[PDB]
Amino acid sequence: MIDLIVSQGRVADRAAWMIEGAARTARALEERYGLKGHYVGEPAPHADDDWSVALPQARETLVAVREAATESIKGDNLTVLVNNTCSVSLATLPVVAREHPDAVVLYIDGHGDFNTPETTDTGYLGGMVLSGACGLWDSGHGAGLRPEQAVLVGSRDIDEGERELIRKAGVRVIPPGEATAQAVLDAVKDAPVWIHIDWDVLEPGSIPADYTVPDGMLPAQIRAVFEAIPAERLIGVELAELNAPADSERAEQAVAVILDMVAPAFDAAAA
Ligand SMILES: [Mn+2]
Ligand SMILES: [Mn+2]
Repeated sequence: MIDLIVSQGRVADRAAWMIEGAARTARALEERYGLKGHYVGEPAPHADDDWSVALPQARETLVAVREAATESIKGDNLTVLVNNTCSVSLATLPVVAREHPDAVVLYIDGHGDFNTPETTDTGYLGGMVLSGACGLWDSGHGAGLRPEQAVLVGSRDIDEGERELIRKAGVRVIPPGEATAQAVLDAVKDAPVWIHIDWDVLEPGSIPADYTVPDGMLPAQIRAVFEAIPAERLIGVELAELNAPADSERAEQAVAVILDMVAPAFDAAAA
């Protein structure tokens, strides 16, 4: 009852290993849950190109992800996308909002990803994902997601300009220290739920985390969200931006933490 879709095409990647990180994540879920992913797109080297150039490079991959996610959302399974970058979601979130206008999008991310072409400092498409899906600029892949239905979770240290775009559009923000399971549940109400996770929301690992207050979200906070969202209400889950090299020990240790965080939702969906 899980539909696993994996992006392997470049969508504006500026980091070197997020396509490999996607591949390693999908593999772990394949082995644990007895699935075989639908892989989409052809890998390409990362680059520091303007969104105006990277977005058209990505059209083929984005279109094929849209078709595969659309297929999945209209079915009866849990839709799980393992994405190299958040920018893949320029294709999926408009589908989510059209099939499920009442869906709340939990955009879990250390950043706001709410830049527009006029406000971006870096030109990075990954920083314009939620604003594009909400229609503040036109990505060429649709919009229709109400900002009132989007909730940023774990975001912090947002640029004052971008924080005002977020505020004016009506996107709620729940910082890591407020991001308990109940706070998230209270933001969702009865609605069906789409979960999008950029792993940079996570606190950089501390083994003795005992006496410091973390700035990012902890894995246990991610797991509690997945434990708290009722299975009948979960539309799907996007896992994005694991930057870890193929065959590396680090990728192996990374996907073990991911599988522990996602296990409550995926185990419920599997049976
Ligand atoms: Mn992101
Ligand atoms: Mn981020």
